[PDB]
Amino acid sequence: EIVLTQSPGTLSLSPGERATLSCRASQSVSSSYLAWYQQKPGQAPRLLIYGASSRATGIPDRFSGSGSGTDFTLTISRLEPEDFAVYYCQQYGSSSYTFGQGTKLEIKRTVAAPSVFIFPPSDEQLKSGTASVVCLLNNFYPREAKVQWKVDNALQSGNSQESVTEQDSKDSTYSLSSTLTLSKADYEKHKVYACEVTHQGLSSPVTKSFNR
Amino acid sequence: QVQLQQSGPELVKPGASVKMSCKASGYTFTDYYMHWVKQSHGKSLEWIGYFYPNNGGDGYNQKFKGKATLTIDKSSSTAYMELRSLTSEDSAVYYCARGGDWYFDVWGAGTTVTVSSAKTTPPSVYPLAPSMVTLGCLVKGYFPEPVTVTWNSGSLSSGVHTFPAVLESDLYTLSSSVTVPSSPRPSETVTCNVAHPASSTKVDKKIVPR
Amino acid sequence: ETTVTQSPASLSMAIGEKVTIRCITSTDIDDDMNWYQQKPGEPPKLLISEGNTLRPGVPSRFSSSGFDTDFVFTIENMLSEDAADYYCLQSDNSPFTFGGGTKLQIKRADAAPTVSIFPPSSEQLTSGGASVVCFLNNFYPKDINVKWKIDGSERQNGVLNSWTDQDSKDSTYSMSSTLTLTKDEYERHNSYTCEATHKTSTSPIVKSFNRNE
Amino acid sequence: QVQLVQSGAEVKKPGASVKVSCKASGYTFTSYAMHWVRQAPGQRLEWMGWINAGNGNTKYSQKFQGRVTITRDTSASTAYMELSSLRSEDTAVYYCARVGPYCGGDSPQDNYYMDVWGKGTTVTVSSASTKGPSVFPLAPSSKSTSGGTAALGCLVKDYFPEPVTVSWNSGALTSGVHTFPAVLQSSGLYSLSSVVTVPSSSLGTQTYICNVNHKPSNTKVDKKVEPK
Ligand SMILES: [Cl-]
Ligand SMILES: [Cl-]
Ligand SMILES: [Cl-]
Ligand SMILES: [Cl-]
Ligand SMILES: [Cl-]
Ligand SMILES: [Cl-]
Ligand SMILES: [Cl-]
Ligand SMILES: [Cl-]
Ligand SMILES: [Cl-]
Ligand SMILES: [Cl-]
Ligand SMILES: [Cl-]
Ligand SMILES: [Cl-]
Ligand SMILES: [Cl-]
Ligand SMILES: [N+]
Ligand SMILES: [N+]
Ligand SMILES: [N+]
Ligand SMILES: [N+]
Ligand SMILES: [N+]
Ligand SMILES: [N+]
Ligand SMILES: [N+]
Ligand SMILES: [N+]
Ligand SMILES: [N+]
Ligand SMILES: [N+]
Ligand SMILES: [N+]
Ligand SMILES: [N+]
Ligand SMILES: [N+]
Ligand SMILES: [N+]
Ligand SMILES: [N+]
Ligand SMILES: [N+]
Ligand SMILES: [N+]
Ligand SMILES: [N+]
Repeated sequence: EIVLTQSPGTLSLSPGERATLSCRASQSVSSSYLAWYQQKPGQAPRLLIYGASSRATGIPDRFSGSGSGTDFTLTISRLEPEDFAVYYCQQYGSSSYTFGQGTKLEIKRTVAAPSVFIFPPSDEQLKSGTASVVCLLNNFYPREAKVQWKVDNALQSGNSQESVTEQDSKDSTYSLSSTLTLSKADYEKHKVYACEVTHQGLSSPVTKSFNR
Repeated sequence: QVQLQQSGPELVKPGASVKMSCKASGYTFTDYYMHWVKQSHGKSLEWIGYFYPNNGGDGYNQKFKGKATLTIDKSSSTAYMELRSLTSEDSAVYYCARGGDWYFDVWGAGTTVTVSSAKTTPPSVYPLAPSMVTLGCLVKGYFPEPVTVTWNSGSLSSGVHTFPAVLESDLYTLSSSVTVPSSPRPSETVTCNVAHPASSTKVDKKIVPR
Repeated sequence: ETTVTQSPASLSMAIGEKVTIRCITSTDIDDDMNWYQQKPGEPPKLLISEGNTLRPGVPSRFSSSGFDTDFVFTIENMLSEDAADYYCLQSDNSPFTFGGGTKLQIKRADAAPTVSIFPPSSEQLTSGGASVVCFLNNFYPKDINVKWKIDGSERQNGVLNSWTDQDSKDSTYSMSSTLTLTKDEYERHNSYTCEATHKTSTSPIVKSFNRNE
Repeated sequence: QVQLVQSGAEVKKPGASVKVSCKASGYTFTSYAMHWVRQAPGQRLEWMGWINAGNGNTKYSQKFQGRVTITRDTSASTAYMELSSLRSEDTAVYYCARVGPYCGGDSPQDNYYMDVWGKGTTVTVSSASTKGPSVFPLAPSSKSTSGGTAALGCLVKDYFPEPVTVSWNSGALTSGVHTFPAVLQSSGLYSLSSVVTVPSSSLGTQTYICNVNHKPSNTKVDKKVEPK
């Protein structure tokens, strides 16, 4: 299959710096039919570059494209505040029109370890069938973090969704909310419930826990 | 009934040029792509280019850049392809085919192009007479291809065998047999109708015994 | 350019059996593979288009599957009418490239040729030439030889042969052998013999005529 | 000025069909092709198919070949996209995008980049109907404190269709509030948590109430989060 592998996954930079985004195709792209797209949080995509090096109508001159064949490069000379979004590369030389997984452009800041908080289920929801345990990773940077649930030191799997807030518009940190959902019976049958976190800002994986 | 009507066969001197046509009917000519394909004798197919009247644009295969030039006449719903500075390798069958868009759904009959210094020559038809009888026609010494052969203006479609022509000294020789019961012939007429559109010749040879 | 590699170049299969052709591509073409059938003297006929789409009017015996770089075309319960050439076509990227082609032949019971020999006509003799035409019609397999003999001795010079494609009905073949001579070279001999050796009979099928009739 | 107007958001039960539309405005509708793209939340863009607005000839993706259909009504200057046999993973935003102008070239894809996009249509696949949320408190405990700061919140569970608007103290509390995006659960119901950090000192004296609105189900709920 054709694969457009963009690197890096997330590019952390400060306004007024040179941002370089890479796109690598698993098969040669003929005639440089490579396009770049910008997608702001919660908005539709917008065309940046077409033909791998031609700005579309309305794009500032700080955006530039280059490359051919296998490797392509989007470059932004001086980053403006509005330019912090996601960027996708697309090949339209074949009738698959494949996109890259995307590269996120965020604000650079110092590492901030997460402040972990665990919330045991409220007895108010026990009369339903389920018991939802909530674990909160508050104001941390970078966004990469691994959250594991342990009931009786047994790692749970396929039963705990999560969610992340947009990069804070003031302190440029993130916050995550992981929710383990058990059944009434499953919850009353066990004792300890732990929320283990792994983050770059911690020398050791922190672990918050409680017991009925 | 969508159908594409191409021009007849052409004999081109080496280094000269030819321009064939492809008249469309049964659909809006301007609303579909028109693709041109080449098929050399006993070989696979090869995409030459396309022309899209909607955007008035076109595009060629690199193999044919500088050899093919595609145009159209919207008033007459006709597409044209010009081939320039032809050599013996350029000689083949050239098809026009409607695009769907970038695959070809409806093909034309095909235009036969021959690139040679030899001059056009009409065929000489010679009868071949001897429970069930077999007759034939020998179409000898013609050029260029093709020739179409029928029997009784087509009424004798079954039991016919028309054989591929053989090329000797810049002349083609073709043969066609036909088998009928022993009643219709000699009792009734059995004629072979030969047509050489390259020399605009139509011969009718009636097979009789001696 | 996207290279399409079609295989096999040819294959023989009986009537009710199953045919299977494949085309491998140099690049990923999604499922933009098209399949054509071409019979002698006709243009290619589209049978299947992008997405394994069987065109209207095409029998359901034809289907196809595949994507990326590996595509296959199959005919279930084949028939005598399916004897033809088959080409695959990629419509994913330009230039649109065809496959090498596959010639499909029926496999049937052997059949002996119906040999018929014809003396030259007065029309050709008056023109100064003489052609002895022999017709070997409706036989199988296609393997067959033709010996010419003048007054009892074999002759190989001045002989031109040609075969037809497999008949759509009885799945047989036919051939025409022509012996071309000078008028006076022809007038200097009496008996002309068209000899046909086929797998259907150890003794050859002979057809002759003397120039005294 | 070129504008693409897509239809409104839709909700379909699994196995049903959805038909999204896309109207064009400031150009010759028939002289351009119309791509159709979708994007699952948090994942990449994925192309589905384009149609030639001039003659209706289409091109699909091998991933949707069997169940996607793109048509057009040329009088209305509108394109359509139908998707059948909807699964849970078909929930996504569906975009239409016009190709660029033709400026020559040899390949007919010289201008097949997505030039102008529509704002998008959200399609949600779920067997659930309109239902209001269940609000449970995330009480502040010894396990939710860090020094002088304590964390509490509300868990807005099992509602459909989104959105809900969560506020605290009727909007009088904003600093330290983190309302997370909604999560579509196995049951096909949304669920989100809203947390807020406050001084643990001023915890027994201040009243913290979360206010969740769900106008789809015509519902408001006020939950007092109290330390247990
Ligand atoms: Cl524009
Ligand atoms: Cl994460
Ligand atoms: Cl467990
Ligand atoms: Cl036709
Ligand atoms: Cl019609
Ligand atoms: Cl008789
Ligand atoms: Cl006569
Ligand atoms: Cl694909
Ligand atoms: Cl002699
Ligand atoms: Cl609609
Ligand atoms: Cl190209
Ligand atoms: Cl406590
Ligand atoms: Cl209180
Ligand atoms: N390649
Ligand atoms: N409670
Ligand atoms: N050209
Ligand atoms: N041109
Ligand atoms: N050549
Ligand atoms: N030819
Ligand atoms: N005539
Ligand atoms: N005649
Ligand atoms: N094969
Ligand atoms: N057929
Ligand atoms: N291409
Ligand atoms: N809906
Ligand atoms: N719908
Ligand atoms: N336009
Ligand atoms: N429609
Ligand atoms: N083009
Ligand atoms: N406790
Ligand atoms: N606790």
